[PDB]
Amino acid sequence: MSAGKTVVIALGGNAMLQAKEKGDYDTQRKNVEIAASEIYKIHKAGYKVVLTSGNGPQVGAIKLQNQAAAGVSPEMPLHVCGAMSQGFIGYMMSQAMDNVFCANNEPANCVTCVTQTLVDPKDQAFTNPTKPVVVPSPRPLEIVEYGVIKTLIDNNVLVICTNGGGIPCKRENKVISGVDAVIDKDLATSLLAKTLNSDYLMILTDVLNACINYKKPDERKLEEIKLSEILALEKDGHFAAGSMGPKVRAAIEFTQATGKMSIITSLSTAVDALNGKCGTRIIKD
Amino acid sequence: MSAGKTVVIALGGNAMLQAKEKGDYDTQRKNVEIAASEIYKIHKAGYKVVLTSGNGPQVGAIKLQNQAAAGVSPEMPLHVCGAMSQGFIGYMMSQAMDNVFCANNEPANCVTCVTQTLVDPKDQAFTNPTKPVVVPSPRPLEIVEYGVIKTLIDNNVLVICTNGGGIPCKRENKVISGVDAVIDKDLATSLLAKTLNSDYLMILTDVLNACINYKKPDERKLEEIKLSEILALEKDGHFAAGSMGPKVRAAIEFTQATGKMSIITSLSTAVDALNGKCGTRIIKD
Ligand SMILES: Nc1ncnc2c1ncn2[C@@H]1O[C@H](COP(=O)(O)OP(=O)(O)NP(=O)(O)O)[C@@H](O)[C@H]1O
Ligand SMILES: Nc1ncnc2c1ncn2[C@@H]1O[C@H](COP(=O)(O)OP(=O)(O)NP(=O)(O)O)[C@@H](O)[C@H]1O
Repeated sequence: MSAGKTVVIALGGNAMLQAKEKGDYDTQRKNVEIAASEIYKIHKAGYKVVLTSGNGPQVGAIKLQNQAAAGVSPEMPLHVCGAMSQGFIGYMMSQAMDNVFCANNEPANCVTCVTQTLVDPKDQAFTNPTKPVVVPSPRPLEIVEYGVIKTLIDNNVLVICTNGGGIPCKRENKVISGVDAVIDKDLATSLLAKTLNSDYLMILTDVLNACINYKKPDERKLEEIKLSEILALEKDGHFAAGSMGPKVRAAIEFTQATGKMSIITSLSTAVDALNGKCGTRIIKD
Repeated sequence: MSAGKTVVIALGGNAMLQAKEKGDYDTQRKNVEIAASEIYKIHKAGYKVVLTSGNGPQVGAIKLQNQAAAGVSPEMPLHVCGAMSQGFIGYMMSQAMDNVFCANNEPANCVTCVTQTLVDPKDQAFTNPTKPVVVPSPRPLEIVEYGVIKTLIDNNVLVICTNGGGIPCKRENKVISGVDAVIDKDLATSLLAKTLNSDYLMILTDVLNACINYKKPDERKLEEIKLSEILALEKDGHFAAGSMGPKVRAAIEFTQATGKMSIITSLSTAVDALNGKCGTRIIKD
């Protein structure tokens, strides 16, 4: 209801695929349902929820489909593939969230918004690509649908958006047009959440704590931790540029900007980390 | 713009494709641009708008790729293809819409919602496919996201949804799951329009008017017609079940339920029909 604080939640790969699980519909559905049970608890606890996710495996599969049917069907550019993946992913999360609602005798009240994320065309990353092949991962500037998203949470709708970090776009002399690229879903969710001026940013992943000296002897799992300690641990290089790196960067940005707690944890214990009982919680300088 | 009347607008195939055009992204993009101009005028005129469309060619192209690559990537079902066509199409309309707002120096305020539509899973169509090769077309019973759509127009947001008629679904024992149909985009929009209790239902196509004796020596283009008169015209069988039939069905039902007017016109004379100056306009007795 209306009284509730807002928490912005970024699901990871494990909301749809477990390690070595294959990309079929029913397998992914089962994962989302499970994933939706954890989320419902957060909404039941009285929190206002905005859901986000990644789309890597899903958009890759679509792009896999568009390339291998090229002779029988026109081949869509990456950014459009991104788009079909939002309908796909959105659909699933929409459906599952409604089903967990009804299961609890609460009338369904959530939706999925196609989302476009503007990026700077003059981004360095256009000129030094990454993961497949070869493709930019530019910083998110703006969530184009931000305004409607705020309207929806101001009305206590459970909003699902930015799945995959948003459809990458640019605006040049008043024209938005899609670009061929990908955006880190976590940076994108930091972006939304600070604009929303949210009360929390949660990044949900498969590990229950960020660590330093990760997979190593003197390993240490981060718990509740101050902004300055994590800023220092980051330049120390503890976080991997392809996994944990963006997340911490995501959490650090949002906490720096709003003073509000950001959280990294297992999808399986989301509510506990909110209640203070575990997970890496970055708090305020 | 909290003062404007509401018009539910159902776009047709030509929002994205002209006679014998190729299902590629740029060919459909620029078609959508053209529709977006027409729509903007309506919005500029002061009306609240809900935007709908069909998806046949697009879901078809998607359903096509999923089989052409069923040996590289896993093959998705019909309703998930639907959810993919929705992301993609909604993407195009979203971006085009936003671009035309910017071109008029007006701040963007538009959204595409992923949409589900409940149907009875033992509808007669699951016993005799019969929609254009002939396929099913079950009767739409519920737009799941109705509540959020309602909310979104109450806030004067320009809402795009039920693209392609909505992802076909059904709800057994508190569980919504996807069926493998396609819904008539016009019936579905009639449902929404009358649930929203809109001031207008408008179905935009590639002909200026519904006719009787179509393409036949004594062809009468219908203009402004009371509901009783068009009921009796329909029963006689002037409206081919492939094309105009369900459009008139949709108009009739909407007007029978609300007493407000429905419309069938060409996409580019939409504002004129609203100004009473043309097009088939069905009204109450
Ligand atoms: N310093 C670290 N602490 C904890 N885990 C780490 C660290 N560095 C790398 N990792 C790994 O990062 C993994 C989680 O990130 P990741 O593989 O990207 O999953 P995800 O982000 O939830 N999915 P997705 O959003 O689809 O990319 C963990 O399983 C760890 O294996
Ligand atoms: N009695 C009739 N009067 C006028 N047009 C008719 C009639 N009967 C059939 N038609 C045709 O129906 C066509 C419109 O419907 P249709 O061909 O299905 O396109 P659409 O419904 O606008 N697209 P979509 O949203 O993808 O289903 C017109 O172009 C007419 O050629």
